[PDB]
Amino acid sequence: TNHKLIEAVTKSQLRTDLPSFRPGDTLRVHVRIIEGTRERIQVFEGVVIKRRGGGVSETFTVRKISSGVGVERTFPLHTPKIEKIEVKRRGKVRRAKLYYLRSLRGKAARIQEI
Amino acid sequence: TKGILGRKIGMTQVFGENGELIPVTVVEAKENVVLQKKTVEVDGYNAIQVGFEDKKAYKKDAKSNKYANKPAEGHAKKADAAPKRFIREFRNVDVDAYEVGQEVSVDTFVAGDVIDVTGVSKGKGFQGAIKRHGQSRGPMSHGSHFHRAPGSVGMASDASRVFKGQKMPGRMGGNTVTVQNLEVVQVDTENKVILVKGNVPGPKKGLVEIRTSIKK
Amino acid sequence: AVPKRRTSKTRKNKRRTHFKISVPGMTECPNCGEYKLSHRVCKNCGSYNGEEV
Amino acid sequence: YRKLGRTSDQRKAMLRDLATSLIISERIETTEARAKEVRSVVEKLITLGKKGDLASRRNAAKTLRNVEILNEDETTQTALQKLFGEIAERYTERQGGYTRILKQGPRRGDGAESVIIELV
Amino acid sequence: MIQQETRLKVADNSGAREVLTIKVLGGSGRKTANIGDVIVCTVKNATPGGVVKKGDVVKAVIVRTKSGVRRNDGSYIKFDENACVIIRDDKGPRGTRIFGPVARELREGNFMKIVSLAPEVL
RNA sequence: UUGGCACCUCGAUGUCGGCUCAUCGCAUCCUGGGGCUGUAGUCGGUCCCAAGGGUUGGGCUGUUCGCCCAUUAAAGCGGUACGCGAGCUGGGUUCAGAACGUCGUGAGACAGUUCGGUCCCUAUCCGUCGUGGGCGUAGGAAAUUUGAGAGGAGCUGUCCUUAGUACGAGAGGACCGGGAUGGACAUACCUCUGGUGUACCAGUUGUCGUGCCAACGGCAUAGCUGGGUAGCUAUGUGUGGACGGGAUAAGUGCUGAAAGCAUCUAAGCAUGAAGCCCCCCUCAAGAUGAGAUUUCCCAACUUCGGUUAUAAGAUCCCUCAAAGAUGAUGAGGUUAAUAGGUUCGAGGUGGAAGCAUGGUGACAUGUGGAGCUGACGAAUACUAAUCGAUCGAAGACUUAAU
Ligand SMILES: [Mg+2]
Ligand SMILES: [Mg+2]
Ligand SMILES: [Mg+2]
Ligand SMILES: [Mg+2]
Ligand SMILES: [Mg+2]
Ligand SMILES: [Mg+2]
Ligand SMILES: [Mg+2]
Ligand SMILES: [Mg+2]
Ligand SMILES: [Mg+2]
Ligand SMILES: [Mg+2]
Ligand SMILES: [Mg+2]
Ligand SMILES: [Mg+2]
Ligand SMILES: [Mg+2]
Ligand SMILES: [Mg+2]
Ligand SMILES: [Mg+2]
Ligand SMILES: [Mg+2]
Ligand SMILES: [Zn+2]
Repeated sequence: TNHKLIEAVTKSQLRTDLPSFRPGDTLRVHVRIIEGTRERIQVFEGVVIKRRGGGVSETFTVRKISSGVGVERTFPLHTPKIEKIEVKRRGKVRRAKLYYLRSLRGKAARIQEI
Repeated sequence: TKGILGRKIGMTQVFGENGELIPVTVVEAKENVVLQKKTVEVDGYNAIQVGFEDKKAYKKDAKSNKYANKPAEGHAKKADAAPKRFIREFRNVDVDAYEVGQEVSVDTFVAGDVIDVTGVSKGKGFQGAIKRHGQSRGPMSHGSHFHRAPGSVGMASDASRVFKGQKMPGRMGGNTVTVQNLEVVQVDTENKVILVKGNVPGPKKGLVEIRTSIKK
Repeated sequence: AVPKRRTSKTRKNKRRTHFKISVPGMTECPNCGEYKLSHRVCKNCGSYNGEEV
Repeated sequence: YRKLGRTSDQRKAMLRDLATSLIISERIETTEARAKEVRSVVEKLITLGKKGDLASRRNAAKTLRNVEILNEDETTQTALQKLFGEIAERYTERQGGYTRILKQGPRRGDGAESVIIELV
Repeated sequence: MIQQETRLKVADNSGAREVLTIKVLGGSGRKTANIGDVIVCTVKNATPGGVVKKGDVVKAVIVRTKSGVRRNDGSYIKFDENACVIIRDDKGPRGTRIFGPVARELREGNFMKIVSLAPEVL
């Protein structure tokens, strides 16, 4: 494990309501925008290109194409800022880090579905 | 004003009340005991001596610092405590609020307390001017034969010497460093740990001293 | 760069103060009684820690 | 891990040679640092032999050298076969610690700390 | 991370297509600018007929960067390109349309008109 | 600075500019404090105090200068062999080649130009930055310490509010005070974002092997390629220059005579700067003035001055890392988790081998988040830290008080 004390003191930070997912899966991440006093949910939908780290430190990255410009959002996997995550599609890929997608566009960047 | 001794466990993070990501250092501060009370009358100044982390009892043919020697065992037994690995004085506390032999629990601090944390920074060994002192390199090309050297060490006939304080290669790190105005994010009395916001000097397992921040 | 002045006999010998070797770290072999290097096999009798090597 | 004054490929090669020689002869004279490195290599090989499965035999084959051992009975076996036969059988009940190092003292030509590393 | 000599796409219809950074504003010795920061720049490429012309020295707000930005919640946003929008002295765009997504940090910068015109604010 | 002189150096004192590293003066560029103003306000002008800190990137040119672009609170002026070539460069310039203009009958020449053109040195001493050993500090030791001294730090923008208020016809637009948030700099640190990651995982080419298939190994930059643990790291994450006290500068005054008035000054009493001394951070008793506190050890023999091996303690040697060039430091040495191994994990990789199934086949699917896995967490004496040895007190005198 990680150091027992670190795990013990960070255990209550961990969320237990997250679905399983893998790089190459398409996610809809419902994110709480708390601008001012008004709070709303903005959905960021894209392919998971990266998952790294462990415990409360774990992060994941999702990539989308917006108005022709690639955008990548990285979240702490356990952030309370995420209302929920939906696994829209399961991808078929051959490696943990899909950095090669950054250089691909259009049909070249499509991920086969499982 | 408060004080305690602990070991640096490592860094992690916690999510704050608004979801802000707070980097934290975990400090394990079990087994703190007030061993001695120093006073202006006896010692010329007021302070509490705190001993941290029980070590093993004296034994005849001890070969490491794991086992207390006879002087240390007598010193701790006078406080009615087990002998301790690290011993430091706190002058910033009110001596009248402590009794010799008393425990100093992590609960002395509360979340939100602003603190100064002192440790010995990580050692780097023998280091050159670029790393040790942050100097600029010479050109890496254009015929240069000056890359990581320290540069001119003086002027000329005036002064025909190098001034004290000249920055030169030498041993780096391993220095006492105080970081001011950190914050106590959390106190876990069951685990005897304090979560301090940010980072503090020293390697993991390093001794750290936490005090109420001097500046206020 | 070269020596600006020769080195006196006195200065040379001061510098050599610490230029020396030490007696090896050696103890009597409990088996054969001859001196051996501590934590090494005894070469006279081939023994170490009460056993033959 | 130590570098032993060699490049990565040379070091890998030397450690395979040393581990195979130790498997064959069951005790070898070498320098202290070399012995301290090869003890780990050899004991991992022993672990593979004790596991005994085909996957473990192939993993071991990655490391051992191709050397023929002539047995007392005029029969021959490879170092890999010796490892997965008699050595593994020998250490079935022992949990680690299949080697020991016995310091001998500096040798003449370069003062290197000569040691013996042997199985068991 | 935008510095002197960095070139950037212009994310608007001002007429400028690509700019070169002349200065990162906001202090002596300031080396790099990121989203929401203003730069002085020169128009290296322009669309025929636009209001802004090649060789104009102008001011622009960075709206997209590859380096991206980190947010107080420990999340990050990064873009595939470096893009900026040419601005007037009152922070309003020189053009009338904005292209491509923009970072929400522009709101805290008070580039409200650019934010409103942006097709997406992330 | 341009010179004058020709006193050191011609058995050599390397010469411009730049780079690296600075350091000092103050005749102050910014920031701080003031007087006067032809100071309404916002801005300014001029003079005084003040050297704590700060005082930018580019275009051209060998350039220094200088002009220009764009910034900034500001883009100070000078000394240090026009600081710094046994620290770097070598573009200019004053060796040999060649050419133009020019001069010369000519050889050649020109503070005219042009293209090209060898920058050596293993640091002895002082000096400086680090790091050990000796002895001293009137017994021998383990820890904790005071702080004589010394070093560090010291900069600043913008915005909000006071207040669209004072002031002003209007335009505009404050002091003082209260908040927020930056630039540059410094420092610690790797949770995050990233870099590296030559004994981690995977893909793949050529060729040679392990007899062949399958599976593997060698070599080709680590063959190449996609990822990547720890550590080391910045461009990443925290923190700092806060709040104050004492005495002052230029100043501003109170009371006050000499000098019936006047007068900040003589006596006396206030006030007053980013500056001085502190506050803050670090080192520090070789501070030979060698300080202090707590605890530990404490006998025999003596030619009775003294000695002795031992005590407390510390080392040799050995296993090591958070430490490290080596010493040193720190974790350990069997009454033991110090390292290796072993077992279980974290993180990484991404679906092993074998077999089965589906395809003519390349392959695909299942078994099965499989297999593997350096440095990170835990456990476990299986291996090695064996047996041993060395060093290390008995406490001088004088006086006073008791
Ligand atoms: Mg440079
Ligand atoms: Mg070079
Ligand atoms: Mg190779
Ligand atoms: Mg001479
Ligand atoms: Mg002056
Ligand atoms: Mg150019
Ligand atoms: Mg000069
Ligand atoms: Mg010189
Ligand atoms: Mg030249
Ligand atoms: Mg010629
Ligand atoms: Mg003629
Ligand atoms: Mg990191
Ligand atoms: Mg990590
Ligand atoms: Mg070959
Ligand atoms: Mg084959
Ligand atoms: Mg060959
Ligand atoms: Zn013997």
